[PDB]
Amino acid sequence: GDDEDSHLGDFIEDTTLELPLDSATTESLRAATHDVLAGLTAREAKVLRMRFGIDMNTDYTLEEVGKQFDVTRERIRQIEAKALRKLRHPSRSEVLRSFL
Amino acid sequence: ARVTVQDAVEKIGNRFDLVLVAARRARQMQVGGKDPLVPEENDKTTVIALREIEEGLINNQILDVRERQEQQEQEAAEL
Amino acid sequence: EFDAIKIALASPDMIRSWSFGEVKKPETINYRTFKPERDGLFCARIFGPVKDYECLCGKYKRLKHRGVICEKCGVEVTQTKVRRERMGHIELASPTAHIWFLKSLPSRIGLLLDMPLRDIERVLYFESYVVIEGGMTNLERQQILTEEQYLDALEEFGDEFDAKMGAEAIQALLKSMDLEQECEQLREELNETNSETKRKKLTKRIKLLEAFVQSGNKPEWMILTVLPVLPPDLRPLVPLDGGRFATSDLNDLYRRVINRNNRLKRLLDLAAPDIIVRNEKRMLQEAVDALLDNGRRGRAITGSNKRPLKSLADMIKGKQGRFRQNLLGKRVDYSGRSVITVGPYLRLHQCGLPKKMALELFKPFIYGKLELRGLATTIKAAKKMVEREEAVVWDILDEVIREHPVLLNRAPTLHRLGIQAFEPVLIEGKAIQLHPLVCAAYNADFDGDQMAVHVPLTLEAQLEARALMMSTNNILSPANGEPIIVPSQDVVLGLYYMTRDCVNAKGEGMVLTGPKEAERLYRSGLASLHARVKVRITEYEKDANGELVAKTSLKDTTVGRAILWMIVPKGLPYSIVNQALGKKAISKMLNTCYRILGLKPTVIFADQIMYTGFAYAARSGASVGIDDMVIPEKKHEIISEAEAEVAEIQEQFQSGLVTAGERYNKVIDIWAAANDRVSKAMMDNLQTETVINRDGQEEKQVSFNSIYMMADSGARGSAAQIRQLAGMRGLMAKPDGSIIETPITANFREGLNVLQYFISTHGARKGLADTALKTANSGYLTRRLVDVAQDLVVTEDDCGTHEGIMMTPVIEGGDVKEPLRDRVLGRVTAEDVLKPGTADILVPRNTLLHEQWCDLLEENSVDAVKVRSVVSCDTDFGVCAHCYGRDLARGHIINKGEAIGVIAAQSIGEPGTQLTSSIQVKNKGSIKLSNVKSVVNSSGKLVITSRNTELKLIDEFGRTKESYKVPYGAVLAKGDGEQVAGGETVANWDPHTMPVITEVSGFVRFTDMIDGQTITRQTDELTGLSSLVVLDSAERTAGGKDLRPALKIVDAQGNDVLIPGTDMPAQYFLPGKAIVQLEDGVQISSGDTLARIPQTGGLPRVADLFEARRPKEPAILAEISGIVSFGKETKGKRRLVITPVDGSDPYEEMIPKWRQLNVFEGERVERGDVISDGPEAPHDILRLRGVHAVTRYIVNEVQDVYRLQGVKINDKHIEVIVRQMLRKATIVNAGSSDFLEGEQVEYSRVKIANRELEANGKVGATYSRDLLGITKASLATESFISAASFQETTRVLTEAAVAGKRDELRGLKENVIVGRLIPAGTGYAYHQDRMRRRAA
Amino acid sequence: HARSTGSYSLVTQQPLGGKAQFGGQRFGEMEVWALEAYGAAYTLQEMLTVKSDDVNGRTKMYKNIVDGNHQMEPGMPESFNVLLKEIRSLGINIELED
DNA sequence: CGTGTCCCTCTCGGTAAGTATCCTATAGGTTAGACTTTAAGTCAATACTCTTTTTG
DNA sequence: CAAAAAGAGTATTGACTTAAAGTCTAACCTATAGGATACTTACAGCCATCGAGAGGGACACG
Ligand SMILES: [Mg+2]
Ligand SMILES: [Zn+2]
Ligand SMILES: [Zn+2]
Repeated sequence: GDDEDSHLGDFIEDTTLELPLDSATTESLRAATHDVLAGLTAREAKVLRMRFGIDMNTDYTLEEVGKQFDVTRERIRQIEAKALRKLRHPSRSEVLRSFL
Repeated sequence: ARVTVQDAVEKIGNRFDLVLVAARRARQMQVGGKDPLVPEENDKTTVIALREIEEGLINNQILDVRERQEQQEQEAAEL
Repeated sequence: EFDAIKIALASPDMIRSWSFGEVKKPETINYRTFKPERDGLFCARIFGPVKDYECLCGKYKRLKHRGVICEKCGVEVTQTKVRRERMGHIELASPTAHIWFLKSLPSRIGLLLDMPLRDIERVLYFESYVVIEGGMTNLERQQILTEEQYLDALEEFGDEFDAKMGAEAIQALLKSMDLEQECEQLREELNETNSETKRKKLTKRIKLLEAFVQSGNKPEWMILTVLPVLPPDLRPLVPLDGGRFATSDLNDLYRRVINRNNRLKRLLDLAAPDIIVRNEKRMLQEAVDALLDNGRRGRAITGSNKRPLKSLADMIKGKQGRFRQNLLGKRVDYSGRSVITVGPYLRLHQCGLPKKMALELFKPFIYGKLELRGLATTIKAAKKMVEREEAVVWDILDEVIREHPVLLNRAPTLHRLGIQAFEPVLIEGKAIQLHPLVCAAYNADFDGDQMAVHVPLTLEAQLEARALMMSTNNILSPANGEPIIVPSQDVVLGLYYMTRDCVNAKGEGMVLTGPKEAERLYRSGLASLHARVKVRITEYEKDANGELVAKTSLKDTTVGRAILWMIVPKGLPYSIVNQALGKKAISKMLNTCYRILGLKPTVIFADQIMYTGFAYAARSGASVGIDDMVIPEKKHEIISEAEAEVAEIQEQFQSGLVTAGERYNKVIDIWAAANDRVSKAMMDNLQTETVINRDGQEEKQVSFNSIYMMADSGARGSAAQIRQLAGMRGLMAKPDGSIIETPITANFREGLNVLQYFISTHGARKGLADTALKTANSGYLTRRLVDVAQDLVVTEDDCGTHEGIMMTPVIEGGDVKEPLRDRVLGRVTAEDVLKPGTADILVPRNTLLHEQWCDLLEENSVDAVKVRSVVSCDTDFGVCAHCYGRDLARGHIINKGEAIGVIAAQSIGEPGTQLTSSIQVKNKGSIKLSNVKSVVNSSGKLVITSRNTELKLIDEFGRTKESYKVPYGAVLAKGDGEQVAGGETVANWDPHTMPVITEVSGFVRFTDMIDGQTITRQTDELTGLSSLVVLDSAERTAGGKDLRPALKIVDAQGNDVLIPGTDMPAQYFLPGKAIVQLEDGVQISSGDTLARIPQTGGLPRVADLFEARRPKEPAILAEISGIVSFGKETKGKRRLVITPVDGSDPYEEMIPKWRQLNVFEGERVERGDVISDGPEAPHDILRLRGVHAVTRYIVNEVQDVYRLQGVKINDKHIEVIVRQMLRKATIVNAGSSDFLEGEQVEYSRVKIANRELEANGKVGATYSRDLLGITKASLATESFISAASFQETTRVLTEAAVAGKRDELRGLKENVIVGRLIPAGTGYAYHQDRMRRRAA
Repeated sequence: HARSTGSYSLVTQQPLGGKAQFGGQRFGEMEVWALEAYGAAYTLQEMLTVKSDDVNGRTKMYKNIVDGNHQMEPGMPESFNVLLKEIRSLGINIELED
């Protein structure tokens, strides 16, 4: 500026931080997907928590969860497909659509 | 509503302990484990706490006694 | 968490422990794909990943691989914020000295080896050799050689002789020394020497050696071997938009260090000739010394900007370092600015906040309230409802600001009323609305000012804003217990105009039935607001046991005063509004409501005054015109007479009757006297211009002139702003400071011509160039006052003391400048204040003297009261609550916890912008004497043979009214114990005569008198008397210099006349230049004169008193009491010897010969009494007269500055600063304690150390109190963090590192910097709880 | 101008300068003295930890406010960590001990 | 062997824009681009079993 | 109530396409070495003009 006060380093912002508006949306999505999965069968609330790494470590593929339940690879793809089919229906998807 | 807090100060002295007691009571009423001892008139928990301080139904010893009673009740209901 | 912060030197092993790898290359990033190259300043395998939970190559890229290390690139998979925490290190190829421990003025490296810095810089520059344990054969250990001398020694000794060069030699010297052996040898050598300078030098070196032994440090850690590097995110290389980067200067400095280190390793591997290697070592030593502190040694390295690049030490120091710019004050969320306007409809607990501003400050509070109501499904839906400003988010906004205060702060925060909490009112607009009554506290007018609002978030910050910082709690000033919400200018003109009387107005003399009828008459136009009527008012006096008692009477008043009586509350008398009610009568009307009624009635009453003063100032229609400035009709004659009196002294200058310096003072004296005739002709014309008719006959009255009323009521005007509109502007000063002869005889109604308008600009730019930098010397004094006293807090309730300060009214010599009531109100008495009927006391010995107890002291006329003071408090680490007194802006006593050291420094530093022969009695009283010896003079009156006689005037009430100082040798025209009348001269003396008056009668003999050596021939050619003047030491002969001329009194019978009481001879040693007038053999009378010996700033004065500056010509005090004598002369300094009667006699001082003495070699001098005259040093008052006399001196010499500008500051706030100055001590007798002799230990530390010993059977150490300035007592503290954030960061961190200092975080700066609760207010209970569970 | 939450600086994680980059108001040293002259120890602590510099605490406070709970978890400012690293990158060893 | 004086030093109160520098030849590392392989997601048909409906 | 028939859930096999690597080759950066008329001490930023106070170090004298 027209003074010895302002420097170039005072105007460079940190772009690696996430906004608390975006950070409080994540804590709201982890709770919205927690009630929804609780409304499913315990078999489909466990294959969805494994096909997507929800509240745990690394997600698994279709075959890797086949050994977990002894079911074949193809049926789990259909078990997951029906679990996906249930959640698309209304009365269980109204709040989820507000996150897009 | 509030304009001056002189009555609460002459009830609970030192003008700095009043802030602590009122904040403790207002936090008790805010995270809604408790309900006010005074008729609320759209006042926030801060003003309700100060009004309870003024009337003498809430101070540090009252809060401590109620907390100890709650701790005894939780132990006796543990089963 | 942590309880303390410890600082010390770092070993190379410690530096290698901090580091996560070695930085081996100067590279930062790849120029094509901007990835951090290995392994340079920005390295991913040393300092961590650049992206969250990702490798550098990309083999591992998710949180499933957290903590694993890539086998390809070695980058650990973790968070990218570890680049702010991970350090590296540079392994230097040669040892390098640390510039802080070498180039600091004490020079720890230099004084640890007892080697001068000039002789160490020669070794570090590779231009001299120094031996390192060369054996006891030919050379000493630290003996310096040269190239030739080392060559000769090498040719004479091929072994048992090691002499190196560079920092390796210094490191070997530091490593080969044994600290305990050196310390014990220095201790043995200390006792042998008696020279003070050698003792001080040895004590300094022993202190350093003990500091090194006690701490874990080692001497050779001051020479760097491993250099740590900063984490990369603290010296970033972020790109701007446009393909260009922005870098820190630390990158440049580190790259230079690494380049020179790598080249040095290359040269060492190449077996280069030693000149090249020495040059490279010098260059490496330069590069490191510019990284740590640039510009300290040599010249500052500059970058491509042609500016010196900022080093590591420049990021910590200064007004823009880490401490002052980022730790003591920050940028803050939930805040915004706007321009302020009036909004006079508000109540003083509320402000006006724009809807646009309040929608952004309270943004999270609305996002969390829409979902609670179900109005928004998610946080993203509520973010868009307030983004388009739906009609329902304004109903939500009113709910989140109901009882939620906001903090309004104006940019210069001079005192704590610059931040106050208000309850927002949502207004449509973009300007904040600020209540009119709070503008005086902020010092804010509405001509472009701005304010910042801050939103308290947590539930405890909303209760501190409401209970502590609310605007209805701050109605008294914390500096003096006086109101701060006084009505200012438009409301004080509406209450003055309403409460006034006119001689014959509408409805005069009619009898009204009450205040409500007086308003029905005025509103309907049946009566005038100034109409003398009889109303019937009912007033309540609560002189019962708190109960109001009514009394109804028919009062003689006006209509306007009856209408105002409907506003005044119950317990106030009617005479509070039965006057003209200027500005002072309204400020005391609110003060006699806070004392009688309390806070809640006063807050309501303060708004009703504002509403009824704004309303009746508008109905007044008070304007300003050009006919309101009434020029006197005699102004053309007064000036024409003064222009004909300078034309007669102009003639006398040409006729030689007056010199140049006399006509200049005879023209100013008649232009400054004709300026007081114009200004008395208009003011006697303005003030009573209204002459009107009563009952037909005319009758004069006070004027209703529109400009007189604005000055008579205190509503924005004075009598000096007038007389420049209707009189004349008088004498102007040229910039040199002289006063111009001819004044400017015009005003602002007639107009100034070109020549006399140019003159009135020298004094207009000078007045504007002062206030443009008076704020820089006043904002720096108040910064040093805070930092010396920020750690002082009321930590107790009653320390049980009997010491105190005797409070007396201030009498400069004439009128009482400060009565006893102002100096004693709200302070705890130390002893029982017994009444003059001494058979019974008046008040007890612990009563807080409030307004009622200060009435008894005024009725009974108590001369003096002893009160407990802060400076005499027994509390260690804090102040007792009774040794402070009234809360001062709370009517009660001070609360336990309250931070009184910051209140007392803002109170002194806020008014800093406003700052720059004979005795004739006045009243009828009794002449009083004190500390005076009496003897009859020749004429039968009383002459004085004392040096510190005080003259007083005791009236019938027994209190002192006047105080005059009587010099030595003065004739008293009256006698002691007599009741004299006013205007009578009771003392007269010759100011230019220093008499040597006798005490008895007899003959005068010229003993030891020599003509030609001592006496000269001075024959009077006017009267014929013989004048015989002695000569000085510079002229008297050497053989006669050792002779003292004396006049021993004898008689005519050969006997000896002696002074009564004792049997010593009555001899008077005549000093030089003594005029022997009376001839020998003449019988004299008692007390006969023998000889006639011939003879600051406003704002800097306050700074000099607190900084304890020594005056240019200090007055010499008497070190010990007894009898004075004389001794051998010398060239420059005379000799004065003071002999105690039974103590150690041979004490002596070197008085300079060119200073006028004041003791005639035979007087009984008292301890702490002046020998010479002049400005008295503050240090000598403390040593000789004690602690109570050095604090009386400062609070009386600094209130003189403030009382000359009409500034009221309590004496509590100056005695708090004095207490923080005499905070150290020096040991005199070590006793059975652990303190060294010359050590300067804290007073409180040596007060409890010899308290256990005295409670035990041992004996305690004695000490001497030490006085320090505010910039030296704030820099010598027990905490290195409250001192490094103030000043001299380099000098404080250097001493704290070599001593291993530990910070206990006991003050208010340490807890602010580290981010926790200050131990002062609401956080005082938290810190007391911690000190219980700690060391439980 | 008005701000609740925006962009923060790079080295010291503090809000930026006014109204050009949506910056906060400077709560300087004299305002700190003014808050110390009262007993406002909690207001000061939220001024210098949660509102300004503590990275975890400000996100926690935002979530608390949008969850209807007004409570602070202060922590230690990042500027003090920067200061410790800068003093430590000289030869001096400064540390927090308990 | 010790004070007084003078001198040296330390600390306090959008930017930026130029300085010529050359040139040639080897050998190795790096990337990027396409071909090929493989674990992975997908669909079509199906048999069995359970449920649900329909009917007298 | 009880038996026959149809719709749906659950678990399979055989292709059938698809994204993610794995690998080979080339082409293009990038680090390193070498150059033989004779050449031999840079400067300039203390190119600056503030004051005001405190501290230390060296000189000279009593
Ligand atoms: Mg203004
Ligand atoms: Zn990797
Ligand atoms: Zn005390």
